[PDB]
Amino acid sequence: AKLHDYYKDEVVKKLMTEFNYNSVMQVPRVEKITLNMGVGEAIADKKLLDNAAADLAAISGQKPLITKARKSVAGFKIRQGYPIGCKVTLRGERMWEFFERLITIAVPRIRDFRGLSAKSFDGRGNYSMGVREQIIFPEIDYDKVDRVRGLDITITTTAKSDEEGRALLAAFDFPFR
Amino acid sequence: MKKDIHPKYEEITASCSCGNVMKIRSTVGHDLNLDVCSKCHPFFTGKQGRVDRFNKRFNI
Amino acid sequence: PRSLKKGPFIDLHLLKKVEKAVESGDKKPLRTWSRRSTIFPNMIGLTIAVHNGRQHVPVFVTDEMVGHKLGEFAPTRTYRGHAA
Amino acid sequence: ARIAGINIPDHKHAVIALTSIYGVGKTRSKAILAAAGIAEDVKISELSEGQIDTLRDEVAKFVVEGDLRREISMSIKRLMDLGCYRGLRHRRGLPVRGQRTKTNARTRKGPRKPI
RNA sequence: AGGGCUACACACGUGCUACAAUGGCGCAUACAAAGAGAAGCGACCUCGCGAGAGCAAGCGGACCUCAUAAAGUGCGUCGUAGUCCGGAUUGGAGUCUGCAACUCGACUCCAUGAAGUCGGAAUCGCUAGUAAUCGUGGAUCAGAAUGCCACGGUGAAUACGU
Ligand SMILES: [Mg+2]
Ligand SMILES: [Mg+2]
Ligand SMILES: [Mg+2]
Ligand SMILES: [Mg+2]
Ligand SMILES: [Mg+2]
Ligand SMILES: [Mg+2]
Ligand SMILES: [Mg+2]
Ligand SMILES: [Mg+2]
Ligand SMILES: [Mg+2]
Ligand SMILES: [Mg+2]
Ligand SMILES: [Mg+2]
Repeated sequence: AKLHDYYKDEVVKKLMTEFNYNSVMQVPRVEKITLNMGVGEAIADKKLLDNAAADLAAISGQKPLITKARKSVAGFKIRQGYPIGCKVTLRGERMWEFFERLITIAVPRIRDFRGLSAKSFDGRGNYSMGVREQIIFPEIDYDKVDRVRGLDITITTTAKSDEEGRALLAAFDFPFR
Repeated sequence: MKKDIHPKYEEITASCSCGNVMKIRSTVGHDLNLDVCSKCHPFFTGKQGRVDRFNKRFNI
Repeated sequence: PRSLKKGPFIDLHLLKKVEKAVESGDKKPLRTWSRRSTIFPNMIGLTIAVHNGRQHVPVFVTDEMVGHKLGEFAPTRTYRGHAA
Repeated sequence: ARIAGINIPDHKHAVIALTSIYGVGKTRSKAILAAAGIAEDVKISELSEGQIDTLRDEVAKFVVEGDLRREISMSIKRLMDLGCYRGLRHRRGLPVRGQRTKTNARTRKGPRKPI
């Protein structure tokens, strides 16, 4: 990774002396990144999930997992076990490289970009964000886009509180408005 | 990671308009040329009234 | 719009009424029929009751209404929908 | 290929292609191309990246795209909050510039609503 | 004095503009008729992207002004796309008339770019310089035509028959 080097060098020290931490593992870490795609339009055409999954593979660089309806839901014509989404869990080198890609190419490519909310913390130091469109990523080609599919991005951390989560995500200059 | 199931994830090059070059692994195959990066976007660097409107046309 | 070389238009009588109102400190609602007069900066904070055809409607002047005409804030037609 | 946060057609002449930007009509397109030294009948595909950055800087001098949309929304919303006749016409979705409503007015009113 | 005749779930009549390539846009360049003008028509020159502004001739007119006709023709481009079609709607900025353009003017500039891809049942005009299409002028009128009245340009098809 490249941003793990930045974490280990700068972010730990700055957060240590900002939060009066006893031990270096009391400092929040970024432990995993999860990217999913709600592709319930698969109900109509399976080909959809396949194309959404290939988009996700292009974005993330690892093959996604096809996720299934946990139940049968009468409001969307889905049975228990019908595939309606994808997911990739990135940890380590791949998640750090994705963090840099998203921070330094992807988010500048969002229409009308004016910062990401800092109230989007789940309550325990985990941040989630959406991506109306996928072209925001340079890994997806434009003159071939079959459909306009967004995605969700969640950053699970060891930060016990939203404050410690913002603090860590800010050390990387995460664009918070 | 598993074998032969993953997209070809090779280190590419990516050059911005303001002269920013980042050596990035991604699954595109070719190199990258992008208009705006994190270091030349209005929000990242911090670049993102009726009495005046009335008085612009109203030099007394 | 009125030509800029002419300046904004306002009826003289209402201009004097407003000038007195700012001078006395007064906030008694100003009665006027000059729907055609432009709202001026010194009108801000005053309440001008603008005739709409049958009744004077109170218009508490703010900063944003400067440059508009008084009549823009006193609708003359009454409409509540058809088949109502 | 990409200007002002949107993609512009590579196959079109430059004057036509630049009009895809919200806030750039033909007149602004010609002005932008004249100030960037680029001919008008040049296809966007056959332009150097440096020429495209020149076009990006020229477009930057105008308010376009989301900035323009926010400006237009703010103007309408100011009118609507003000409660002036123009703002009330915006509220009801009726013609704002004095047009007849006894007939026509279908662009503001939309498709006919049978009784 | 201010408001209304300008309202707006809706139904009809008469029109205008379109839906494009027999076209749109750009550059160049031909050929009319009729008419109006003194609180009027207003040139040239200067300023403005423009509507216009300033200065200011001439003309009560076969003399001066309104006032370059447009379609057309040549060259280029667009290449069948809701488009370089369409120009509604709306935001901003203006001009002029007029004591005064909020209700409720016309026009300009920048931006916006809706419906519409030729129209169900039904139904209208036209037999020749007609229809169709293209501009031009006048009355009313401070300002305010897609209406009305008038003028030329290009210019068809068809009529066996009752
Ligand atoms: Mg009208
Ligand atoms: Mg009437
Ligand atoms: Mg057009
Ligand atoms: Mg006349
Ligand atoms: Mg005569
Ligand atoms: Mg349509
Ligand atoms: Mg077509
Ligand atoms: Mg006959
Ligand atoms: Mg005609
Ligand atoms: Mg007239
Ligand atoms: Mg004729």
